[PDB]
Amino acid sequence: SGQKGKQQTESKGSFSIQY
Repeated sequence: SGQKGKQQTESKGSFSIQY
């Protein structure tokens, strides 16, 4: 839950939740 990283449309971006 919370704010994730940069969720791209083309890719999933990176597995990291931003805090």
